[PDB]
Amino acid sequence: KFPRVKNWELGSITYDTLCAQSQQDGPCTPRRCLGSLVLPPAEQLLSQARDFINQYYSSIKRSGSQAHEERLQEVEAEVASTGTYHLRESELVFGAKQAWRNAPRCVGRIQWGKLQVFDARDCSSAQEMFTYICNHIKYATNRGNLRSAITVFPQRAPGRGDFRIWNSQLVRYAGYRQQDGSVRGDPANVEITELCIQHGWTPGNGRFDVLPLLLQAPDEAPELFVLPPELVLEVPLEHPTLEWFAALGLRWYALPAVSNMLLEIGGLEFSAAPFSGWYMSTEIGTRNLCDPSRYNILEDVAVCMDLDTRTTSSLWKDKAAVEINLAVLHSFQLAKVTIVDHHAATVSFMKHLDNEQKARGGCPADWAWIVPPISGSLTPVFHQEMVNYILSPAFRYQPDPW
Amino acid sequence: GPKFPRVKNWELGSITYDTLCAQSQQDGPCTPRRCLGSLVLPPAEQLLSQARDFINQYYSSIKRSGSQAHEERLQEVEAEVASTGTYHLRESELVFGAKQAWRNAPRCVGRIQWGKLQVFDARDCSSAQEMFTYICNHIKYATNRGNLRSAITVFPQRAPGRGDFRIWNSQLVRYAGYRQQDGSVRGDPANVEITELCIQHGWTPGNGRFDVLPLLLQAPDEAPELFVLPPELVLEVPLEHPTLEWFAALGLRWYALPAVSNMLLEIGGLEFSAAPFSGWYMSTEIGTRNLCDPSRYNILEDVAVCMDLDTRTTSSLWKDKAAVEINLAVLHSFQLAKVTIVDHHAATVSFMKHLDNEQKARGGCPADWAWIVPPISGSLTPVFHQEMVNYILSPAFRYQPDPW
Ligand code: HEM
Ligand code: HEM
Ligand SMILES: Cc1cc(N)nc(CCc2cncc(CCc3cc(C)cc(N)n3)c2)c1
Ligand SMILES: Cc1cc(N)nc(CCc2cncc(CCc3cc(C)cc(N)n3)c2)c1
Ligand SMILES: C[C@H](O)[C@H](O)[C@H]1CNc2nc(N)[nH]c(=O)c2N1
Ligand SMILES: C[C@H](O)[C@H](O)[C@H]1CNc2nc(N)[nH]c(=O)c2N1
Ligand SMILES: [Zn+2]
Repeated sequence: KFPRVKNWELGSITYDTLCAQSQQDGPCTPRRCLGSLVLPPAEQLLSQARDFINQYYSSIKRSGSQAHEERLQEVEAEVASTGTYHLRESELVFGAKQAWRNAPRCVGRIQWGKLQVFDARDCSSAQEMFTYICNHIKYATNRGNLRSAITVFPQRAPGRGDFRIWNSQLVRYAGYRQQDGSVRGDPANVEITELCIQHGWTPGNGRFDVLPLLLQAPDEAPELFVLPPELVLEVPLEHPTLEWFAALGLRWYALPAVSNMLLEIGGLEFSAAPFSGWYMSTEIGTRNLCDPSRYNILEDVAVCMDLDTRTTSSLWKDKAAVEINLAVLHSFQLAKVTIVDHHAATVSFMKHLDNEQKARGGCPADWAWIVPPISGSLTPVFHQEMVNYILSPAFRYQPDPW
Repeated sequence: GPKFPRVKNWELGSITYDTLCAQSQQDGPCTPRRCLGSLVLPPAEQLLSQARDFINQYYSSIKRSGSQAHEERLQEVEAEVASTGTYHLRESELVFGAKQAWRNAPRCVGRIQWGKLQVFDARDCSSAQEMFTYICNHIKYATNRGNLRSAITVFPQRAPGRGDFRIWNSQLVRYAGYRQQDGSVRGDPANVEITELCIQHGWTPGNGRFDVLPLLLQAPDEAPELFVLPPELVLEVPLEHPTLEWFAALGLRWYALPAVSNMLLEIGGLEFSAAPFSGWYMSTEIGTRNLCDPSRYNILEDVAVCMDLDTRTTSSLWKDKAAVEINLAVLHSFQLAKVTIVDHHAATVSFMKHLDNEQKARGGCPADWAWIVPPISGSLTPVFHQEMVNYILSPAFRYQPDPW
């Protein structure tokens, strides 16, 4: 019934009672488990809405109370006649905060408290959209002292199409299908960089060409928006001892800002709702820089480091992975830019567990994404049992708009 | 699309559908509401169908399926059970049965080698001295002077009321963990309880950091004898780092043979309460879990000191560097001792082959991602980008209670 979740490094044993709050079901069944997998009426909305409203006022003192009284009524009315309602600004600030907290893949959750919710539900043109982006980005970068934030664009309509950001991050490097099967720059970004060309933009042949923004208002042809260079803040990557590293001319950006997700709240749905925290050095070091399907620079730096590619058993792959990571870490502390090493980050998540285990008795987590891509067993999380289940409001993946 | 689960490989873009799981006549702990994939652990009428099952499988391996040899051996197992509530496997199907459970084990990257497991029936066994000798033979054979061969030895099954056979020791080789009375431990803290249980039995403990535990062996009911192992028979490997000189000075060593001994092999309903299996090590096992887990031997702290590293802060990345070096140290010393070993990249590359095989053969391979993917260099290995499906199949290894 209620699950025993033990930490193995410390013999400590808890129970998750928070699961029962999950409405939405996942992939696992009694027969076989699919934890590893990356992805997947009228009156019914009134119930999601409802259950979100109880959540809300229990959040503030006013639980099951006296404005919780008639507020549950404005909704009664507004779906009753028009089959969809709108959120009060305070209520939306709650939904964002909550939905991050609710996301079992996010190791940066200790922070869910502090978050800046820009409101754009008054956005009509894609022009206005752009402005909001630059402003989200300005507030969020904060000259290098990064601040977690989420601009929220209009909630999709029963009738019409959607506001959608086509980009899968506000900042990104172009990916350029050369002529020889070859790829120049970020390969995870080819199919997309093609769409900007297709919607008529001047490309480069740069490794770290920052891409422009393709924003789309409902039932309208996507518009392109070249992003004022000054907002995108990037870091050259050097190395505390290897003199030769910055020869390589590797750079990364500061702001990780997801844009292709779907903010689901109180039953309503936000197709654009970009959000941006701050990076964990391994995202930049290990995946971003080393994934084969990406920039894939492991071998390069390994040869530099005069190591031995010839065989796997010389650990050359692990040896480089650690410098590159170590390089990524340095760089930010050099350039006065917020960064979080895996160790430091997982330690605090550990905290967040307990911390929530208190507040709400449990907390959903996707172990495989919670544990770092290098040196896993060397973080605590690796030794902590986790329980993963779906909790509204939360972020949800959505099919690309083309 | 198919009525089965889609399995993508995010590095190569490839897909396959796992249809083996259709045959999981056993339940796991994940349910549509919540997933418990991370949790380390979560006979009258039935005993028939379980064998009914296993036999079908047998007669498939031989591809003499549906035939009269089939139905005759089917009409024989009932004969026997129907009359006595139990049956015995022919020796040929024990050999099959054993390999199938290994092949089935969702947590073993080793499985590329599944068909090369070499089985010693010891179902004739009856005392405990007997147990110890059979076991020696095993080690003897399987160590094979460092050029190591996978092997299992099977001891007589469970019964209606009649003491199980049981090996108390978890592996056939695990170093003593002596609790100092200053709070700490000396040696492997994994094995405290067992080291305790051995002095409590008349072994006189040593006082080093790497003393090989004596072997605790139970026969049916007769409360368990305590046997020691011939020092020449337990191939140890002392550890040096190839470039860094002072490592050998750390006094670290490891044993060659990883011999799981406390598990249960289950086939056709029948339960084999003591039936240990050995393979060979994968660098990380030793060089990350064993030597570095804070719960364990925990050397990371000292090694970084020796590496002149800044341990005051984590942004220095000392854990990772020290770990990499310790592993490089594990691989070098086995390599140089001419003692079978396998690096993590090389272990996974090969799991990925096994998956491509098992797809052709059974249509699916069950796996614990959290357990398949190595404890360092996670993503650096192909498996990491491999969606997997976990599920229970029989024959199977089960975890079992500590006997006390
Ligand atoms: C502030 C410090 C933060 C840290 C250290 C952090 C770190 C991370 C990391 C490392 C991941 C895994 C990414 C991956 O495996 O590729 C992640 C996932 C995620 N985080 Fe954060 N993040 C932070 C801020 C935020 C914020 C502010 C939000 C919400 C607005 C957020 C929401 C998410 C979501 C929704 C995912 C999973 C998304 C997906 O699977 O696409 N994170 N976080
Ligand atoms: C060929 C050399 C082998 C290698 C390199 C290898 C590797 C591994 C590894 C790394 C684990 C996970 C250990 C952990 O993380 O705690 C494992 C688990 C396991 N292995 Fe192997 N293995 C090998 C041979 C075998 C053999 C010969 C058997 C039995 C015939 C076997 C059966 C199992 C089983 C049943 C488990 C899971 C049981 C449990 O949950 O503890 N493996 N193997
Ligand atoms: C293309 C794609 C497909 C897919 N199925 N999932 C994803 C999400 C995984 C993913 C990939 N790149 C980047 C991220 C960013 C995660 C992230 C988000 C925030 C807010 C902060 C931070 N440090 N990190 C996440 C991306
Ligand atoms: C509570 C618990 C449950 C469980 N299923 N396994 C364990 C033990 C985990 C464990 C620890 N050290 C060692 C092993 C066996 C590793 C192992 C076994 C074999 C046969 C080959 C090889 N290379 N490696 C397993 C504990
Ligand atoms: C196949 C596997 O589920 C997939 O590659 C996951 C594994 N672990 C991960 N871990 C983190 N931290 N981030 C990820 O994107 C992933 N991806
Ligand atoms: C909490 C976590 O599941 C636990 O530490 C698991 C994680 N992955 C593992 N993976 C392997 N191969 N072996 C283990 O013992 C563990 N331990
Ligand atoms: Zn599951």
